[PDB]
This record gives sequence, structure tokens and C-alpha cells, in this order.
Amino acid sequence: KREHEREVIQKAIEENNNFIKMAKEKLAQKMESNKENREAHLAAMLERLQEKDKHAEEVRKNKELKEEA
Amino acid sequence: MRECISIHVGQAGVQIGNACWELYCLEHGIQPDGQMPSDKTIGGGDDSFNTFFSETGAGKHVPRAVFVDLEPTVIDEVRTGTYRQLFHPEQLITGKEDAANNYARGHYTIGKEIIDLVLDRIRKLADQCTGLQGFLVFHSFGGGTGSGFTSLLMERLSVDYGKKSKLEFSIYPAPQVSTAVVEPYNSILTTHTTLEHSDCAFMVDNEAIYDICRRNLDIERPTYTNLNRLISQIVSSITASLRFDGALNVDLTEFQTNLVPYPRIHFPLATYAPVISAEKAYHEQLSVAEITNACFEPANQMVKCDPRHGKYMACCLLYRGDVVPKDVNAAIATIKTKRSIQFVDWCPTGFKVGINYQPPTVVPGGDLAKVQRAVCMLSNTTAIAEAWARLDHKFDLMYAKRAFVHWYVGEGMEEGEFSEAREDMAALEKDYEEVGVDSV
Amino acid sequence: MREIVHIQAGQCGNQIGAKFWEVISDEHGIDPTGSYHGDSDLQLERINVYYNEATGNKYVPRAILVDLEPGTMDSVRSGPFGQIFRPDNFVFGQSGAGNNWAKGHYTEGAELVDSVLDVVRKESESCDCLQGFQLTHSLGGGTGSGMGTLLISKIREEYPDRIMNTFSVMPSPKVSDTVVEPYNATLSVHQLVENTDETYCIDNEALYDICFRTLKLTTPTYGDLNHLVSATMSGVTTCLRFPGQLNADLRKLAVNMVPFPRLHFFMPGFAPLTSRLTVPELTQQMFDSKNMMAACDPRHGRYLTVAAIFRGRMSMKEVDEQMLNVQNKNSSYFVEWIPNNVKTAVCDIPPRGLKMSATFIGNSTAIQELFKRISEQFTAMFRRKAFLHWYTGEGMDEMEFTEAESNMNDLVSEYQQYQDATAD
Ligand SMILES: CC[C@H](C)[C@@H]([C@@H](CC(=O)N1CCC[C@H]1[C@H](OC)[C@@H](C)C(=O)N[C@H](C)[C@@H](O)c1ccccc1)OC)N(C)C(=O)[C@@H](NC(=O)[C@@H](NC)C(C)C)C(C)C
Ligand SMILES: Nc1nc2c(ncn2[C@@H]2O[C@H](COP(=O)(O)OP(=O)(O)OP(=O)(O)O)[C@@H](O)[C@H]2O)c(=O)[nH]1
Ligand SMILES: Nc1nc2c(ncn2[C@@H]2O[C@H](COP(=O)(O)OP(=O)(O)O)[C@@H](O)[C@H]2O)c(=O)[nH]1
Ligand SMILES: [Ca+2]
Ligand SMILES: [Mg+2]
Ligand SMILES: [Mg+2]
Repeated sequence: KREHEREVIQKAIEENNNFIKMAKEKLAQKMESNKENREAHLAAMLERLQEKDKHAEEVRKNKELKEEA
Repeated sequence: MRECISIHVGQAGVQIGNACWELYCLEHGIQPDGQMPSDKTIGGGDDSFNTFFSETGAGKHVPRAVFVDLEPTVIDEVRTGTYRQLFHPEQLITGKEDAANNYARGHYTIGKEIIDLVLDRIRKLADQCTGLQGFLVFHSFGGGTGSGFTSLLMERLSVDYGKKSKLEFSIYPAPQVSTAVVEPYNSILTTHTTLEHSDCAFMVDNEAIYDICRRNLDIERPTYTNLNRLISQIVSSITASLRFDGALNVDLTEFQTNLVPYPRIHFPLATYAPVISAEKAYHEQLSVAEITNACFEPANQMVKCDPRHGKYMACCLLYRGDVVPKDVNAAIATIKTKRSIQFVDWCPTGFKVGINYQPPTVVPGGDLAKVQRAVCMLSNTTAIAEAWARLDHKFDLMYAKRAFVHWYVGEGMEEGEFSEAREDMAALEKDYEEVGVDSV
Repeated sequence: MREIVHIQAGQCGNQIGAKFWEVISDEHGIDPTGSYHGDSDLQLERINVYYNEATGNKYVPRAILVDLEPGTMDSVRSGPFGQIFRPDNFVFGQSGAGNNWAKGHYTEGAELVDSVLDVVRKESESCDCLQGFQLTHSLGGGTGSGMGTLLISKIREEYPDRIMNTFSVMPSPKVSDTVVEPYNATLSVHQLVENTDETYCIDNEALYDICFRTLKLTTPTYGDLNHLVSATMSGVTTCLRFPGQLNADLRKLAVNMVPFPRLHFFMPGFAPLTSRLTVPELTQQMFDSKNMMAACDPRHGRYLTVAAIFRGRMSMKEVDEQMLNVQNKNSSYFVEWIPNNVKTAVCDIPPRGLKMSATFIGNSTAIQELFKRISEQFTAMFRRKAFLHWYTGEGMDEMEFTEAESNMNDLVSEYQQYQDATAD
């Protein structure tokens, strides 16, 4: 009976600890995934804007090429 | 011992907190500078009101509370208002940019910048306690901070305090006073995320409160001030067993034992009476029998739903004021005759009753009559799931076209989180169906 | 604490820009010298959204004035409220844009853009918490349309997480006879669909029609048109400028109004429309096609989202009843798969000269009529490759014209797809 009593309270501790552990890990996973997704969305936006800048350089390059002819 | 820490999150949570703490001060005789002449032990004590108020050496009684919002203008009114001396400045926490009605900004983009500071401040409160019982968390379903930051906070509290109890007061949206089209998304997201972290959640349907103000108090177009004064009376009813003691008092934890038969089935329906204007209450004695009968009138519920179309798993009556045992017992007897209150076959049918002798208080300038006795019924009924079904339907209409979803994805969320959240709600609705079915 | 930076570009942009500042300065009790002389604290509560505070309690518009020629800005400077603006915030060239979007976007505008950006950064750096930018400009000219859209791109690059809002004046043959206008507009719209979060479509076609038909002005002036514009801009920024619950900042507005990122073009409306009311009447009129600042019939489409703003001392009970009535009686014209898609705000402070007014902001699929009208005009010239040398001579390629047209037609298709969608 005493061994059983010890087992019950260690079980209660273990399940509480495991709850905390899994909550902790779920949250770290979610936060890392969110961080990476948001950063990727910004990176893509900037990438498109930078392609506009390049395009604009070509337009002016094109105008300069046309000009002397 | 038995301390309770309140956490008020976002505009709705903060403004309801204003109303509750003002009301608590009036109930306990605490002045707006925090002095309490009736309290003879200076700088500490273990009276019942000490579950909610700490004390300084200088005689100040200070709410065990943190207010947090992601923009400053609502908490700034607290900082400069009537009860500004009541709170230590470190209890009032603000950021600069709010969640813009976006769960994702509240939980991630913006919330992540202030969560550590918030936990630090909660920890300072926790350190002052000699037997912390748990947290009471006040927030809207609909706002970006009330939804997203609350979820983040609840997850972090589970990690930092383990299974220390956490109760919610959650403001469920209504179109009459709602401020964002995406409130159903925020509602479903936060209910999913918080479900395994909360021990008990009292939903407050803004439409139910709005209706009661219009119908019972003859308020033409209720404001948040009207709504919050009513809400604070209901919250006060529920927390009264923690803040007062008496021979007939039954602790909130005892009601909770009866109210939660399975971990997920933890959403009591609250019903409050009497809600009556001064004009109508004059020369009118509302008996124990009358206010008890009113608990079974759906018009007085805090959430719109129909318990007569559902089954009960528990019924608790929380009385305050001039209320004696013989009258309660006679009132319940009558009700059990006249009303068909149908319980599931696996629960006993006896109502659990607490009585606090201190009568209800009203705040000056309010519309509620001051009455000799009041009652709040807390019931566990399958009908509460109606409220989920209404929100889930609105979610489904928008999500089918992915309307507004890009606002969430742009802040780093994935569509999988939406479908995962909605599936959890589908499972919750199914859980409420299943507990209502007869045993084999 | 949540600052907006205002930019006005080109002739139209500066004209309606200046009027906007005149109008809201008066509403906030700011005089032409920047001194406050008002009656109510509600005027100053959120003053910092649009104004900087200087020494001696002066308020200075967080406004940047841009053009490729100096005439309009000279006009503004010696205007009534000319002295209120920060002198260093005037940024102008000398050579003009010649109603050429390519000059504004790639050539002349590109040579001036960096000095505009220097002023933008200065204004943004001093912000406690910047919410975003609002630009006034026309789509038909060259500076406002071309350099305006260039500025949007450049600003977005350095402030990618801030809201970008425009007041974009659409061209109409009735107001102007400049032939290249549908080119400039189509090239502009191509930029706006990709790079702004919310755009108010101010249609010169609608403005002319209101002036001529409703206000019965035989020969409407630009001044007459801008009177409508300034009333409108005042109306749709009320919730940003006065204490309030609903759509109180640029991002909350966008989250309520934009269900899909490309569909961010709004039809504004205003009531009453008068030149020499009950709540039911205000409400009727604001949903009336005659009161729209974009030349589209909302009964030819469906509403995705609506913001309604009422101003003046009135019964909120009545406003609520009437807004419910309009939605119930016209339910077919609101998409059923966005529940509760109409939001209403009431601000106690009426505009100058009125007891009460109502301002309407609609995201309606009927806005495709505006884009179809432009597209028709565009394609008539482009099919015959007319007047293209103006643009190719600045280095542009034909394919960019094709892409612009293609994007705009896609935008029209998408409005139609959601107009046609059902819940079941
Ligand atoms: C319908 C197109 C605009 C609206 C009118 C208006 C221009 C105007 O108002 N103009 C031309 C700058 C001067 C201004 C007015 O002049 C009377 C001043 C008082 C003004 O409105 N001032 C306002 C307060 C000021 O903020 C301001 C705004 C914009 C520009 C300049 C100044 O004049 C009738 N115009 C060109 C016309 O009506 C002309 N019509 C046409 O050109 C027609 N084709 C022959 C089509 C294009 C409309 C006729 C004069 C032949
Ligand atoms: N009963 C009550 N409801 C409120 C109050 N304030 C806001 N609400 C409701 O709460 C929801 C909006 O969420 P808020 O709490 O304002 O938003 P927030 O938590 O501050 O989040 P963000 O502003 O998005 O950062 C809507 O359903 C409102 O009707 C209040 O004082 N009392
Ligand atoms: N409503 C209005 N439209 C204008 C005004 N000024 C110019 N426009 C319109 O703007 C277009 C021409 O662009 P404009 O601003 O004059 O050229 P920019 O200076 O190169 O930007 C035409 O369609 C005009 O009808 C104005 O003050 N009010
Ligand atoms: Ca004491
Ligand atoms: Mg808020
Ligand atoms: Mg011009």
C-alpha cells in the first residue's frame, strides 16, 4: 500500500511536469514557425520592390541607348 | 493565503476591470486613495478581502491586479482617473501599437514584445502571496489583444505556474457593439488556443447584456459604461465567496467541482437577478422566491441560448444579502415542481447553494436599483454550445472564401491553424452533444 | 501618438491637399499661423495624428508638398493657410512632367524622388509611433500619377510594415480633354493594386455629375469639384482624427474593409450634398448612387464591406435602427458570406456649416464600372498604338503597357468573381 501511495504522487508530479514541458515546446515551435513565415513574407515583398528598381534602371538605360541614334 | 490575481487584457478586459475594482472598493469600504478605515490591521492581514487586496505599511489596499493593453489610451484613463492612486504604476502596462483586431498581431507580432515584461509584473504580484490560488483573466474574444495576447499569456502562465487554476471572464461579440468584421476568426482562434489552459470560463455575451440593459433598465442605446456596470455586478456575485466569509458561504472552488464534469466542459452559463431600475424597484419587495424563479428565465442569462432545449449537468445558486436557508429551500422546492429542469441521467439533480450575507452594492450614477438580495445562478447546460454554433457558422461563411485570411498570413500564421482551430470547435460542439445523450 | 505622414504630389494632389488641410485645420481650431484657438478639448485629443507641435504651441501639418514644376506650390504658399506648412517640406523641380506618366515615374520624377524621401524620413523619424502614409494625387497627369506611384514604391521599401493609403483622382473626358489620360491612369492603377493598402477612388466623372446635375452648376469649376473632395476627405478621416471606437487607425480600417489584398479600392459618399435632415434621410442619401464620389451604381454590384460615419448631435438609437433597415431592405446587395460587414461610427462633432452629415465608404464590386470605363478608353488608343512615342521615348517598352492593361482587367475579373460567389 505504501509503494502504491508513492507511485500515485510521483504520477501526479510527472503528469504536471509533462504538461508544462509540452506546453513549453508547443509554444516555442509556434513562435519559431510564425517568425519564419512573417520574415519570408517581408523578404518576398522587398524582393518584388527591388525588381521594380532594377526594371527602372533598364528603362533609363533604354532611353539613353535610344537618344544618340 | 488563498490569494487571487486578476489580469485585465485589452480594452474590454481593462474597462470591465475598472468597473469591477470600483465596485469592489465600494463593497469593502475602500476609498479611492486605497485607505480602508474599518481595517484595523495595518500593512497586512488574512481577512477575506485580502484574497483580492494586498496592503502597504501606509494603510493602502492595493488590488492584486495587472492591467495590460498593447496601446496606451485606455489604460491612460486609469492612470489619470478617479482610482489612479489605487494602483502602483507598475501594475498598469501599455505598449504603443495595438493588435489592429488581428489575433496574429496580439499573439505574435506585437504581443511577443511585451509578454516577458507582463510575466515579470505578474511574478511580482505572485511573490507577495503566501498561498496563491490562481488567476482570473478578463478579455474580449473579438479584439486582437483580447484574443491573441490572452492566448499567449495563458500558454505562458501554464508553463510558469503549472496547473495553478486559471479562470476566464470572456466577452463574446455582438453586432450592436462590435468593431471588427473578423471577430469570429479571433474568437475561434483564441478559444482553441486557450481551451487546454483554462479551468473554467464564464462567457459574457455582449448581446445578452445589451438586451438586458434595453429591456430591464430601459436604456435606449446601451454604452460600454452601461454594459460594464451590469457585468461587474455579475462578476462580483461570482467572486463574492472569495472576498467575504460567512457561515453559509460556499467557496467558488466548490461550485467549480460540480460545474466541470470533464476538462473541456468548463463553460458555465450565468443568470443574474434582479436587474431592475430604481423607478420600478420602488415600493417593490423582490423575495427570495421571485429572484430565484427569474434565474430560470432565459431573458436574464449572460449568454443567449435556450436551456429548456438542452440538458443540465449542474445548477448552482449564489445568493447575496438578506437571504435565509428556509426561504431558499422553499423556493427551490417550488421551482422543481413548476419548471421542468431536465438533467442528464449521469448527474445528481440537487442544486448547490451558497449564501453571502453582505447585500449587493451599486455604484453612484448607475441604472441598477439597490436591492436587499440578489442571486447569480451558474449552470452547466448543453445549451451553452449554441453560442459556439453561432460563431462557428460565421467563421465558416468567411473562411470558405478565405475572406480577410491574408491579414493573418501576412503576420506569419498558416491556414492550417485556422482549420485546426475550427476542427477543435467542431469537436467541442460534438462533446456537448455527447454528454447530453442517455447512458446505455 | 499614432502619426500619419501626408504627401501631396502634382497639381491636383496639391490643390486637394491644400483644401484638406484648410478644412481639418478649421475643424481642429488651428488658424493659418498654426495657433490653436478652439472651444473644445475633443479638437486636441488626437491632434498629433496629423500635426506636429512646435515651440510656442504651434501646430504644423505633417505634410510634404511635391511637384515637378513650382506653380501650384507657389499658389499654395501664398494661399490662406500657406504659411502653416513647414517651408523645408516644399520639394519641387522646375521642368514639369508634361502630363507624361513615364516622365513622372522613370525620368524627371526619379531625379527628384531622393530629396522627397529625405523629407519623408525626417518626418517619420520624429514619430512616436508612425501608422502610415496618405497620398493625394491625380491619376491622369504625369507628376501625381507617375511620381506619386514612384514615391509609394520607394516609401514602401523603407516602411514595408506601415499602411499606405491614397486619395486618387480618376480622370474623365468631361473634366479634361488631355488625350493621354487613360494611359497615365491605367499605368497608375497597375501600381496601386500592387502597392497600396487602401485607395479612395475620387472620380472626376462623378464630381462633375454631382456639380452639374445635383448642385445645378452650369459650368463647374475645379474649385467646385474640390469642395466635394475636401468634404469627402474630411468625412473619411473623421475616425482617425477624433476620439472613437471604430476604424480609429489606418490598419484597423484596412482590416475591416479589405477582405482580399487587391480589392482595396473604395467608393466614398457624402450626405447631404448641397449648394444654394432627419437620420432616415441622411441614411437614405448616403447609400444613394447620386451621392457617390465614384461613378458607379452600387445596385449594379454587391458590397463586400462598408464603413458609415455619422457626424453631429443625433440619436444613436435612430442611427442604429436606420442602418439595420438599410441592410435588411437591401440584403441582396451585401455579400452573405461576410456577416456583419457594415460598421457604423458616430462622432459628436459636425463639419463646418452643417448640423449633421453622413460619410460613406464602400468596398463594392460595382467599382469595376470605373475600371471598365478607363479600360475602354485605354484600349481604344492602345489597339492603334496611338501616342505611345511619348512613353517609349522615355525608355518604356510596349510590354509594360500590356501588363498594366492585363492587371487592370484581372482586377475587374476578381470583383466579378466575388460579386458572383454564394454562401451555399
Ligand atoms: C470642366 C473642367 C474645368 C473644371 C473647367 C474650369 C477650370 C477651372 O475651374 N479653372 C482653371 C484654373 C482656374 C480654375 C477656376 O477658374 C475659373 C478658378 C476659379 C478655380 O477653380 N480656383 C480654385 C479655387 C483653385 O483651388 C484652383 C484649383 C485648380 C486649379 C487652379 C486653381 O473652368 C470653368 N474648364 C477648364 C472648363 O469648363 C473649360 N472646358 C473645357 O476645357 C472642355 N473642353 C472644351 C472640357 C475639357 C471640360 C471651359 C473654360 C472651356
Ligand atoms: N462589454 C464590453 N465589451 C467591450 C468593451 N470594449 C470592447 N468591447 C468588445 O470587445 C471586442 C473588441 O475588442 P477590444 O477589447 O476593444 O480589443 P483589444 O483587446 O483592445 O484589441 P486591439 O484593440 O485589437 O489590440 C468587441 O466585441 C467589443 O464590443 C467594454 O468596455 N465592455
Ligand atoms: N478634382 C480635381 N481634379 C484635378 C485638379 N487639378 C487637376 N485635376 C485633374 O488631374 C488630371 C491632370 O493631372 P494634374 O494633377 O493636373 O497633373 P500633374 O501636375 O502632372 O499631376 C486631370 O484629369 C484633371 O482633371 C483639381 O484641382 N481638382
Ligand atoms: Ca489589514
Ligand atoms: Mg484595443
Ligand atoms: Mg495639369
